[PDB]
Order: sequence, then structure tokens, then C-alpha cells
Amino acid sequence: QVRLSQSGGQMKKPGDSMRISCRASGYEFINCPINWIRLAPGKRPEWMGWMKPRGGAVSYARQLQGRVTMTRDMYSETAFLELRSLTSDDTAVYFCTRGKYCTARDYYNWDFEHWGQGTPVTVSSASTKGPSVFPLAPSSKSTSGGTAALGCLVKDYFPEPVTVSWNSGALTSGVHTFPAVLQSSGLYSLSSVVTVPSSSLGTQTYICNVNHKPSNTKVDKKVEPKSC
Amino acid sequence: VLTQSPGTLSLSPGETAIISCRTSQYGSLAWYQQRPGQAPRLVIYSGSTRAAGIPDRFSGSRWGPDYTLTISNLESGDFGVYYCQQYEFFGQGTKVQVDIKRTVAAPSVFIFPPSDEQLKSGTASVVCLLNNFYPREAKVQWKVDNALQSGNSQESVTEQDSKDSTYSLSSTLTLSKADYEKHKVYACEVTHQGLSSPVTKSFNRGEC
Amino acid sequence: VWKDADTTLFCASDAKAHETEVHNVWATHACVPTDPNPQEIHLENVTENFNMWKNNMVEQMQEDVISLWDQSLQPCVKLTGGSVIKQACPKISFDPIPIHYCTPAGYVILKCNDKNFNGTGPCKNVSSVQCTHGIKPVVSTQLLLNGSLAEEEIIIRSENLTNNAKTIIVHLNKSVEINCTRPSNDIRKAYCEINGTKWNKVLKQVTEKLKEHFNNKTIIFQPPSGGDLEITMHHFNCRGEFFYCNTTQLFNNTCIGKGCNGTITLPCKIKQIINMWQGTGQAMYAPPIDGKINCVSNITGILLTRDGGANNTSNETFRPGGGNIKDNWRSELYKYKVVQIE
Ligand SMILES: *[C@@H]1O[C@H](CO)[C@@H](O)[C@H](O)[C@H]1NC(C)=O
Ligand SMILES: *[C@@H]1O[C@H](CO)[C@@H](O)[C@H](O)[C@H]1NC(C)=O
Ligand SMILES: *[C@@H]1O[C@H](CO)[C@@H](O)[C@H](O)[C@H]1NC(C)=O
Ligand SMILES: *[C@@H]1O[C@H](CO)[C@@H](O)[C@H](O)[C@H]1NC(C)=O
Ligand SMILES: *[C@@H]1O[C@H](CO)[C@@H](O)[C@H](O)[C@H]1NC(C)=O
Ligand SMILES: *[C@@H]1O[C@H](CO)[C@@H](O)[C@H](O)[C@H]1NC(C)=O
Ligand SMILES: *[C@@H]1O[C@H](CO)[C@@H](O)[C@H](O)[C@H]1NC(C)=O
Ligand SMILES: *[C@@H]1O[C@H](CO)[C@@H](O)[C@H](O)[C@H]1NC(C)=O
Ligand SMILES: *[C@@H]1O[C@H](CO)[C@@H](O)[C@H](O)[C@H]1NC(C)=O
Ligand SMILES: *[C@@H]1O[C@H](CO)[C@@H](O)[C@H](O)[C@H]1NC(C)=O
Repeated sequence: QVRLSQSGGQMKKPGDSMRISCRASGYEFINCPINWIRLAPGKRPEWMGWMKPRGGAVSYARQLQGRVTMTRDMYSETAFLELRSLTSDDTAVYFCTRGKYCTARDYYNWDFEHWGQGTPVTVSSASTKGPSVFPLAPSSKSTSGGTAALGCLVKDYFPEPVTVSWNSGALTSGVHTFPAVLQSSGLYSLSSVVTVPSSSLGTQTYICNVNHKPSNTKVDKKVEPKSC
Repeated sequence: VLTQSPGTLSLSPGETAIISCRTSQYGSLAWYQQRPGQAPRLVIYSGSTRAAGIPDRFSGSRWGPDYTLTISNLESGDFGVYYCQQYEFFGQGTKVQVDIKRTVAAPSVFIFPPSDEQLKSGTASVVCLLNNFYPREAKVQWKVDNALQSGNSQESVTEQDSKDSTYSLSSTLTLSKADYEKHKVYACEVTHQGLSSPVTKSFNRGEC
Repeated sequence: VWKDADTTLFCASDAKAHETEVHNVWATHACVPTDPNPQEIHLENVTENFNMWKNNMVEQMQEDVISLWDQSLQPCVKLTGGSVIKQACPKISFDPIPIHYCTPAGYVILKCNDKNFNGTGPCKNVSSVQCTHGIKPVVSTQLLLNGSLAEEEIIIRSENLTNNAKTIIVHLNKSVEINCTRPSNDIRKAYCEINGTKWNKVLKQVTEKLKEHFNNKTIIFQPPSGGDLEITMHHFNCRGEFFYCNTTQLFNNTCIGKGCNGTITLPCKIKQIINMWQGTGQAMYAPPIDGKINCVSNITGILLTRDGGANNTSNETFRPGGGNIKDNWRSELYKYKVVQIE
């Protein structure tokens, strides 16, 4: 049975280099090229390159040319990957793979039946940044005896996560805290909303409690109707 | 070179997933399955040949440059993300997630102007809320003085609610303070099966 | 009527029974004499499919060359399987002779004579022969030496050009000499000389042919990305010694775009410790012999690998190297296939 066993996950800072290993067994190691594929959530799987144990011949993906190195150790039958000048875009799970068809005479490289378990690599700054909390006012419309919507926008924080409660957890019904989104600036942001009766806007006080443990930040924000 | 569609399928156990991939070049195409927290697995290679262990519920087809993976009678272990592949090229992926069925429900739409506190900074965020709708499929379009917006918006969607089985979506339009004060009508347009016609929520900058 | 088939071929040569030269000694016990009056029948109204990349003639020659080298180029020390073998390692006489491969009774070799045949697909002009032409088992990397030339235009060969994992063979129609020398009186230092005027014109013709295959994109050459010295350098054997030559100057993009017109000299070294191309391990050989060591060869082909990746660039990049040693035999066996008579 063909097996590929990869080394443990790791955390890195931008500027660092990284090395991961892929130990193979269950077949003639020198006959088959080994590939490296990385996966990040929301993005295409990205082929980094292949490496042939015979001679250590390599072919790197154009967009990684210069920053990637693929080697191997014949005796321990272990393939190695190195990636230099790490940035946030290198955050991913890294896999070594091998094609389904491989004999002593021939191979087809691209039908990846054999995968290692994968090696999680996170690249991020050690810096933290607390959120800015802006109110999403209930607006001066939406019926008189119906339901109004309100919330707060939790913008430009790093890293994940933030949590939001309302009125110290006393308010839970109709509350929706959305999954955060990553902005172009590299900072996160999310919204938390709650639907309440419109007739309670002039009586009940609504406060969102924003928690951000990495920056040691706890912020309360009162969301009230705009005065005009 | 590899265009995979759709982005997301929200289906119930027993239904069929139809996943397509359009290529600009012919040659052996493969399909992969990635379960949550697990390495991807080869499902199909060479267009329609099943890998070992793969049940006949999975099948591959091709019409012209369009390749299709169909998954009939969806089981628990079938849900996850699927990728098509040609040589070193992969598709964007298709997320197949579990959807619990209920009656169609139109979203309640709310639009939120930028706060005055935020406008002091230099950027303006316009938030549009789509609350408690079903099914998941919904389109949001931003209009500024009746001009379609693209490239300046981000969306986020909640998991299907464990009580009422609805979804909620949030879309944020981001502009500079200067650009925000250049226009009057800020509108956000929602299209959903539960609405007889597209619904638009808007506000005029300056007036309450 | 016939059909494509595989069988145990036999080899023929003109080896001298008196020669101490290694290839001659091997062919003396392994091969039979050649045929003075070879017969070739040009089949008319016959179209046949060929595939140089799926030709098992290649496998048999590989086994022969391995058998030859293993039995003739024995090292002082062999490091393999975690164990150490110590043997005698005398200097030998080494110079490849032509080897013909032939089919036994019931089998015949079909030969494609289409001048522009690229290695795969249908062939209009097919003839029938009993033996291939004389093929010298020249073991080398990056550059193909002392082989046959393409009759008309330069030919690009690959099982699949869209597949970056598939080797590219460039078949030249004009040979260019490479003159390698280890002078008499560091003993391990050497060099190869090439007429840059001739080579650059040929290399220009290569890129123009490559443009026909890659939508008139800008063709760019680059050095190998990595690997052992056997693949990152021009590796070959000259008079028994193992040469490693740097080919960076051979693929100068500036010259195929003022100054490159002249003599190109590649830095070379002779190594006593090598990785065996038989895929075994490390071998230790004795120091080089004294006097001038020289090999003048015909560059008749190039081994290339093309860069891939999920990119969107207006230029294709090619690097010296290719696949493995079996590809050397492929480039000479490309126009042949074995068929069984009924
Ligand atoms: C090239 O590869 C495709 C599949 O990737 C295959 O169908 C085709 O036959 C190959 N071409 C040749 C000439 O072998
Ligand atoms: C095949 O032979 C005919 C007959 O002489 C010749 O005219 C033709 O050019 C040849 N074709 C090729 C591809 O060599
Ligand atoms: C060789 O010629 C055949 C025509 O039968 C074509 O399909 C194939 O792509 C060609 N290969 C190269 C490398 O030009
Ligand atoms: C070799 O082929 C090229 C085209 O690929 C041609 O321009 C050149 O004249 C040929 N050289 C010969 C036939 O000597
Ligand atoms: C090398 O090429 C020249 C002309 O290109 C030829 O005359 C010579 O015989 C070749 N060397 C061989 C066949 O050993
Ligand atoms: C090869 O180069 C040497 C100089 O290193 C020279 O003496 C010799 O004449 C050259 N051989 C040929 C055939 O040009
Ligand atoms: C070949 O020579 C070039 C020129 O300096 C050098 O950069 C390169 O590292 C050399 N290649 C090897 C494999 O030593
Ligand atoms: C390429 O040729 C130019 C002009 O002769 C020369 O200046 C340059 O050093 C050469 N580069 C290499 C890598 O040989
Ligand atoms: C290179 O060969 C050409 C003939 O193609 C010749 O005219 C030229 O003198 C040669 N260059 C040198 C440096 O010998
Ligand atoms: C190529 O052939 C020539 C003459 O036949 C010979 O001197 C030279 O050593 C050969 N080259 C190799 C690499 O065998």
C-alpha cells in the first residue's frame, strides 16, 4: 500500500523560510515524480512543482520561480519542500502528491490518487490591531408596529477572531453575527445585527459587546436612532 | 483555462449534485473531493473513469469543452469541496453543503448608511442586510446614482439556522469619503425567488 | 498482413574480435556480424501509425547498455544499499561503436521515411527492413551527441507538448561540433569549445521552430532549476573519464535576439565520484589518465524541459535536461516499430 507521511504543522512570520518533509513508502521511490500542491480556503489549488527522485530533477511553477526548492533523501525515501520569503499569501495547507500510474518504465504525473495528510502553514505578523466599532442605526422608517433592524459594524482588526454579544448576552433572539471578511488592506471586518420590535426603540437600550482577545480589547457600543 | 461552476451547491441528502468545468484545451480531466479536515481524494480521472473505492453514484460526462461531474443520491460523506483538474491547472472549486428544506421565504431587506463617526476617518461603509431567507440563492447589486457597481463590494453569509432553516446575508459597499460625498442616491437591489420582482432599498445622502 | 507486436530482438555490429575496447568486447559475445547486402522494401499504398514514445525497442537497448556499463565500467568503490563494495578498477579503452537492432523470424521492422515525421501519427512513406541503422549507445545529458540528423527541417518531438512533465527532444538538421579537452600538464579541470557563429544560427532556427508550436510567443532559455550534477550539467563519458560541463553559455538569449560571434568555451571538470546513471548509487573511480584527453562530437540534438504553472505570460521558458537516458535511444529509434507477420 502506497503511503505519504508529512511532517507537523507550523507557524511562521513574514520574511521567514519554511521546510516540510514528505516520507514515502510502499513502492519503488525512484520511479515516480513527487508533486507539491497547496490549498488555501477560497482559492484555486496551486501546483508548486514536481520532483523526480532520479537525479533530483525539478520543475517549478513560473510564479514561484526563485523562491521554492525541492530535494529528496534516497535512503530515507523522503522528499523535502522549501519556500523562502514567506508572506500572508503563502498561508495554506501543503500536500505532497504522486500520480496513480507509475511503473519502472512509464508514468502519468497528474492523476493524483496519493496524497499526504497535509501540513498546515500559517504566515502572519505578531502584531495585533483592535477593531473600530461603528453603529448600524435602526433608521427612521420600517413601520410603527413592525420589526426594525440594527447592529454594529466591526471594522479593521487583526487577527481573528472577534466575538459579539448584545446587552451582555441578555439579548439573543434574532441576532446574526456574520462571518468576517478579509479586506484589501489585510485587515478583517464583520457585522453583527439584530431584529427587534420597532416599538422598543424608544425604550430598550441596545449595546453590542465586542471582544477581541489577541489585542486584549473589550468594547461596548450603544446603537440608537439617529437624531434629526 | 479552467472555469468551474457553480461556486456553491446547497442540497439535501438524496438529491443530485451537478458540477461543471469548461476547458479551453482538451486532454485528460480529473475530479477531486475534499472532505472537511481531510486531504483531497481522486474521484474521477480521464473524464469519466472512476477511481478505486468510488461508488457508481459518481459519474463524469463531456459535451464539447464542457465536462460534468454528477453525484446522485447524496450521502453525508459526499459533501465537501470538488475540484476539476487538467495537468497543473485546477478549477476554482465547487462547495457542496448540506441544506435542510423548508418553504420559500423572501428576505427582509435593510440598508444602513455610513455612520458619522466613520465618515470622520476617511472611508464610508454602506451595509445592506438580507434577513432570514430561503433558499440560499440570492443576488445583490449596488447602484450609486443609478450606475451599477462592481469591484467595491464584499459579501458574507451565515450558516443555515438550526431553528428556522433560513439564511442571512450581509453585503458591504466601501467607498472613500470624498467619493461618497460626490453622489446622492445610494441603492441596493435584491433579487430572490421569494420576491415577485427585484426589491430596492435606498437612501439619499444628507437627508434623514 | 501484420500487426504491432513486441519480441526479443537481436543485435548486430562490426565489432573487432581483437579489440580491447569495451564496446567491441561486449558486442563480440552479445551481437552477430552485420549484413553486407541489407534489404529494404519500400511499401506502396501503405499508411502506418507510429509512436516513438511507446516503443519497446527502447527498453531492450536500455537493458543492453546497462549490461555493458555494469560489466565494463567497474568502480574502485561501489556505495549502494548501505554497503561498501571494493573492487579492482583498471583504466579501460572506451569508444562507442554502432549497434544494429534486428527482428527474428516472423517479425519485421517497419521504418517511417516521411522527411517531416515528428515521432507520432501516420506515415505515408513506409519501408520494410530487418535491422535498424547503426546506433551508437552514447550516454549523455542535455546534449545528444554523435547521432543521426533530421533530413529536412529541425523537428520538435514530444509525446505531448501541453504536458510540462513530458520530455522535449529537439532534432537538428545540421550538426555542430563540440570539442572537449583535458590538457596535459588541476588535472581534473577541462573545457569544451564550440563555434558560436554556427551554434547561435542553429539555436536561432530552433527558437523559430519552437515559435511554430507555441503561437509565436517569445522563446526564452534558462539554466536548469536544480538536481544532481549529472542533470544540471552536460554529463558524458570521454575515453573512460566522466565529464561534467557547464552549458550556461550555450543557451545565451542575447546572441539569438553583437559580440557572441566567436568561440564558446564551456568550463568542465572530471569527477572521480559520480552518481551512477544505472540508478544504483555512488561510484568511486581512479584519477584521470595523463596526457591530453580529447573528444570531438557532433551535437545532433537537444533535451529540453518547458516551464509550466498557473500563469499568464507572453513567453515560454525552456531549460536543458529532459527525461532520462532511455530518451537517447528514443531519438534514434523514433522511425522504427516492430510488427509480427500474421
Ligand atoms: C496527449 O495527451 C492526451 C491526454 O492528456 C491523449 O489523449 C493524447 O493521445 C496524447 N497525445 C499523444 C500524441 O500521445
Ligand atoms: C514520400 O515519397 C514521395 C515519392 O518520392 C515524395 O514525393 C514525397 O515527398 C515523400 N514524402 C515525404 C514526407 O518524405
Ligand atoms: C505530430 O504530428 C501529429 C499529426 O498526426 C500531431 O497530432 C502532433 O501534435 C504532432 N506533434 C508535435 C510535437 O508536433
Ligand atoms: C534546417 O531547417 C530549418 C527550418 O527548421 C531551415 O531553415 C534550414 O535551412 C535547414 N538547414 C538545412 C536544411 O541545412
Ligand atoms: C559529424 O558530422 C559531419 C558533418 O555534419 C559528418 O561528416 C561526420 O561523419 C559526422 N560524424 C560521425 C558520423 O561520426
Ligand atoms: C580542439 O581544441 C584543441 C584546443 O584545446 C585544439 O588543439 C584542437 O585542434 C581542436 N580540435 C578540432 C577538431 O578543432
Ligand atoms: C555555470 O556557470 C554559471 C556562470 O557563472 C554559474 O552561474 C552556474 O552556477 C554554473 N552552474 C553550475 C551547475 O555550476
Ligand atoms: C552572452 O553573450 C554576451 C555577449 O557576448 C556576453 O556579454 C554574456 O556574458 C553572455 N552570457 C552568458 C551567460 O554566456
Ligand atoms: C565559425 O564558423 C564559421 C563558418 O560557419 C567561420 O566562418 C568562422 O570563422 C568560425 N569562427 C571561428 C572563431 O573559427
Ligand atoms: C563521437 O565520435 C567521435 C568520432 O567518431 C569520437 O572521437 C568522440 O569521442 C565521440 N563522442 C562521444 C561522446 O562518444
